[PDB]
Order: sequence, then structure tokens, then C-alpha cells
Amino acid sequence: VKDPTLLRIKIVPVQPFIANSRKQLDLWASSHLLSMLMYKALEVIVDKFGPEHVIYPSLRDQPFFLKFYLGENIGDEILVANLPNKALAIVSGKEAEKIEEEIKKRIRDFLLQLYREAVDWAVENGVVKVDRSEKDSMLKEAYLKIVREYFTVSITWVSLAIYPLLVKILDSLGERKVTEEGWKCHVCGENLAIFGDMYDHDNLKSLWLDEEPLCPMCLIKRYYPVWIRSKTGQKIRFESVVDVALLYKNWRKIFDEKYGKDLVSKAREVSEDFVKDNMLVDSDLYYSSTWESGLDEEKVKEVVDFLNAAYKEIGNPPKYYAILVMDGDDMGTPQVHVAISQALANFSIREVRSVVKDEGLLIYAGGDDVLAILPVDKALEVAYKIRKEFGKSWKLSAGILIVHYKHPLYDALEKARDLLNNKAKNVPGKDTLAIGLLKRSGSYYISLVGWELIRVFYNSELRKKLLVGKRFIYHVLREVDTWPKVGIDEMLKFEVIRHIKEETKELREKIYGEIKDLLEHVRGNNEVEKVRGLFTFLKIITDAEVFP
Ligand SMILES: [Ca+2]
Ligand SMILES: [Ca+2]
Ligand SMILES: [Zn+2]
Repeated sequence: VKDPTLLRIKIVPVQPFIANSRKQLDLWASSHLLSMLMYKALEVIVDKFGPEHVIYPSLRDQPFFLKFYLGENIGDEILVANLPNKALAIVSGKEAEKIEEEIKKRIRDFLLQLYREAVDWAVENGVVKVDRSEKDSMLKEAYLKIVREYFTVSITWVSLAIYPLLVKILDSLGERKVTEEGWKCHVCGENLAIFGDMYDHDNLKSLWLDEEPLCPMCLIKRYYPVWIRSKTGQKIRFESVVDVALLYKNWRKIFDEKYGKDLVSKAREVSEDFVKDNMLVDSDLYYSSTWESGLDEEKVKEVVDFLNAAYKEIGNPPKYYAILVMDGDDMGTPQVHVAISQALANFSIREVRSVVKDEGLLIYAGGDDVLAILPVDKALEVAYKIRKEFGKSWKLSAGILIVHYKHPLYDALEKARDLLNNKAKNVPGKDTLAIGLLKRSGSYYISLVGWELIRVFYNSELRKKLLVGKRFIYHVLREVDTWPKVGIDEMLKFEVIRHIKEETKELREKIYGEIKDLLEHVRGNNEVEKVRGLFTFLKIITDAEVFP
């Protein structure tokens, strides 16, 4: 209509914006902000035409639009990032470039507004710990330039059966129109820290919240959650990975319910600086080790002892958490495009949220992609359920990295990604879950399994009987360390007999059967690889440091 023309928007950071996150809050803010940029982009198209002009993503149920456009109060549903960094729409030929420069302008202006607000906020609350009339010093054109040039917005359009050809034309010409375009800070470390020119290093570090001289973009990342709290009334329930870890078997709920106030008291009794608003200032303070180590001694001893007694009664505290990353297999005629986009939107916005919350933290769900932080006891069932919904609403691969709470976030993320792309997606036929466990010890276990293994195993008397040995797993694992000379079946039978009341005839009978079934859904070229994968999986889910 009015010279119908297909338009494509691609927003990309010139640095690994999201991937550089040093903290859970930073990851959430990264993703949320990207989705937000795309929101501003799309606001122009909606303003000029309307929501039905945007083919992908479908705006039908989009929380950012319901909240920021229509003013509906959706509450905490605003906290998930649902908008991808790529979009296409139908517009009239004449509006095209106008829309282009308007989208660019609105994104620039939005980012600059956030930078300004964020500097005010930094000075007022003293993250930058310098004098209030030195605000101007931070608006020095260098920093603004960094904020302006950080995101590349590629807008392309072509005039309008062969539609599927010109969509890829826009993919191409767009992948063209993108590429052409002191001491760097302590979070990302790609770009210059603020005051990273004028001052000298050791001196510089002391200007900052704790020894951490943010760049303008990381400054923005840090303000953004208070900004969102301003606009909405909402903030993510779990601020750090430890708050997610602690949801294992309701550990933190239970501890809170019984010993919580006492713990806050003994913590405060150590120092008023460990407590804010009648709760621990950092959740890693639920760990004895944090007191025995990190960074009055008799009061800290009192706390350590109180916690240790607590563990004896309620069980040891979970230190591990799971990163779930999922991507649709082999995914890259307008009616069917709209129907596809509506199906993807409904998967992303409704189904995924429906399974995840409140059991964990859903960071991003958009297109064929999911990113989420989960307690270790929920990861498998959540992954599985999301795959089921995807198949109801067609294949999907996932990496799951189970990791120690002290592990650097960005490295854990790079690893989860690496499980997804470099492992699961290199299986013939794909449709695979790749599970990693990285122990604090530095030891790393991987198991590649088909989605059905989770079902079959959940339904098995074997799972039940494992909560018959943990030494069993160790023994057959030491058998497939390098292969058994007698072969795989003989080895299994033997170790089963060994690790198991004539009634056991049944048990050994059944278990050996189930195992065989399970070996069906473990990925590998040969039976020994399948046994290694399956028993690595079992070692992973039986691990007592990981599952206390
Ligand atoms: Ca894909
Ligand atoms: Ca993807
Ligand atoms: Zn930075």
C-alpha cells in the first residue's frame, strides 16, 4: 500500500555488549536495553503506520508495547526481554529514508538521555565519588561520541511471490550497510574508562565505587535497572547468581523462615555495613566460607558457627547454578511468515515465561532463542518443558552449563554458548541437549543427550533407586575411562550384578533393561561413547557438592 516496500532493521553493538557481562544484573541490563532499542526503532513504524505493519517480530502480545505504548499495567512481565535485534516491516516507499534517519535519531537521543541521567545518578549517589560541579567534565565530547557510535543501526529497504528472495536480499545488503562504520574500563575493557585520559591509574581506581572505573556504556548498564524501576515499578526478583542458586530445594526460603532474622542480626552484630533494610547486603553472605575467608573476629566466628549449625540441621547451601541457552535448529510467502512470527512470539512471550517463572530468572526469550539462569534442581525439567512447548507450538538444541557461583560470569556464558553451538548443534540431526558441569576444582564433565532421555530416565525405577550406589557410577565410569576388554554389555551386566531378597532378580533385570533403553538416547558413534555420556550424566546429577 502506497508503493509497498519491505524494510529491515538490524541493531548491533560494535563490542560484545551482552557477552562481556561481569555480573547477573549486567547481563539482564544488557539484554533488556537491546530489546529496548529495538522498541524505539519500532515505535516509529507503529506511529507512522501501525502494529500490523511489522511482520517480524509479531507485536501482538509484546510487553514493551502493552506497557510503554498502550499504558496497560503488566507488572513484572515487563522485566523479560522479548524483542530481537532484527526486524522487518511493510512501509510506503516515500516514508522509507525518513523512517531511517528518524530511527537512527531516536536511538541516538535515547542513549544520550540515558547517559545524562546516569551521570546525574552516579554523582548524586556517589558511584563516581567526585564533585557535583564536575558533572560537565563527564559530558566531554569524547564520551558522548562513545555513546553515539556504540550501536550500529542498519536500515535497508526494497520495493515489492519472490518475497522470500528479496528478504534475503535485505539480509545481504544489510550485512553490507552494517560493516562499513587511556585506560579502558574495568567491566568490559573494550573502550576507555571515564577519566581514563586525564588521571593516572592507581589514582583513577580510587575515584570509583570500588576500584571500578566504568566506561560510559557500562555506566549506562549500571543506571539502567534504576531507570527501569523508575518507569515501571518493577525490578528483577533475583539480583545475583547466588540468589538463583539458593532456590535449590527452597533452601533460602526455609533458612529464611527459621534462622533468617537471627542471621541478619549476627551479621549486623559484626558490622552495620553487611546489612541494608533488614537483610544481608550480599547473598553470598549465606555461606560460612564467605566469612571464614573474604573481603570483631569473635563475632564473625559466632556467625560462621551459627551458619554451620544451620547447615547441619537444614542441609548444606547450594553453591552451583545453571545457565540455560537454547536455539532453534536450522532456522534463518508473507502469510506464512506472519503465521510463523505469531507462533514464535507466542512461544517466546507466553510459553517460555509460563514454564520459567517463578522457578528462575528468564533473561531473554525472542525468536528461536532462550537465555535463562536457573537453580540446578530446575534446569533439566525447565529445558525439557521448553522443548515440549516448542514442539507443540520443529527442533531445538540447548546448552546447560552448571557452574560454581564464584566463576566469572562471562566465561561461564562463553562456555554455555560453546556447548550449544560447538557441541549440541554438531550432532547429526541436532535436536540435542548438551550438559556441562564445571566443578570449582577445575574438573569439567560433558554429556550430549537427546531430549527423550530425560523422559525415559524420569520414568525409570533407576532414578528412584538413586535416591543403590554412587560407587556404581564411579566403577562403570572407570571402566569406560578407556574401554573394557570384555565389551560393553558384559561389563554392564557384571557391574550391575555387583552393585545390585532373591527378589533382586527383578531389580538387576529391570535396571540393566532401562540402561539399555537410555543408551538409545545418548549421543555418540559407538556404545562406549554412549556409556560414557550416560554415566557422565548420572555423575553430574548425583554430584553431592553440586546437589546438596
Ligand atoms: Ca538458529
Ligand atoms: Ca538464533
Ligand atoms: Zn565498559
